[PDB]
Amino acid sequence: DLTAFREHFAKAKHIAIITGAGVSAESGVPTFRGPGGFWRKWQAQDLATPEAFSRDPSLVWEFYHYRREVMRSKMPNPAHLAIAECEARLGQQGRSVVIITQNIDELHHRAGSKHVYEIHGSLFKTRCMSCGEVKANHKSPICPALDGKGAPDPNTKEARIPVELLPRCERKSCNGLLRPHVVWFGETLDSDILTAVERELEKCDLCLVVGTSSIVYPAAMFAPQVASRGVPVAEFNMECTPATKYHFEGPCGSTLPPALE
Amino acid sequence: GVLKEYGV
Ligand SMILES: [Zn+2]
Repeated sequence: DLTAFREHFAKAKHIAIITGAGVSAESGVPTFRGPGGFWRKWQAQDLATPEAFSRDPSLVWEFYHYRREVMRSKMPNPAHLAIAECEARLGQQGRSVVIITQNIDELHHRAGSKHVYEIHGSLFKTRCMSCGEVKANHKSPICPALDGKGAPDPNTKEARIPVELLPRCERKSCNGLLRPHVVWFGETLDSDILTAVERELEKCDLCLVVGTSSIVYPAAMFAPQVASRGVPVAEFNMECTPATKYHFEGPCGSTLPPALE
Repeated sequence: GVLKEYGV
């Protein structure tokens, strides 16, 4: 019942919103996971690993360049916008809204959200493999050698870019190879980020889970802690529930703006 | 430190 949810919403002083891939799929943004989630011959599992990057950094950079380039035409959706405007409106009333996102597309930022924790990183940040520096980067193309590369067709030829001409670190002394600042399969989530997330979840008095489920990851890491404080959890996702907290079934860009208005 | 997706 939306009315019962809205009664909690009206009273909540600290809302934590966790968002997963559903909220980014609705902006037209490929995940690369599942049936037809292919880029050339590969799926995301194959490419988003340090082993892929070590063995074929040009191929991995072609893949990330394609993804960066495709973001230009993909736009935040009504769910992202509702979330951002809710944060602004409630902030003026002294009420806090924070986003904990699995998504690396920066769409929440483009929507206007300020308090965002990107637990898997961002397509538009780099990390230097040598000095460790993390830097924002929205350049199209990220480096000249990648211009016009990254085609997703199976029979595309590899660019096979010499490593020296992949994106390099611009601290004059360093010049290290840059990688995407995205958490890859087999890597740890940042401890500092998780500590900040734990503090927000512990202080929150209403938690929303959008475009994913409480029962799987990453929600499963924190949602039980919230529930066990007696705090309501509201899921917005296209997933079904049997005859059995709150669940609003459907696309989040339809459900969420009504819930959050 | 936490393993992205619990390693699954
Ligand atoms: Zn460097």
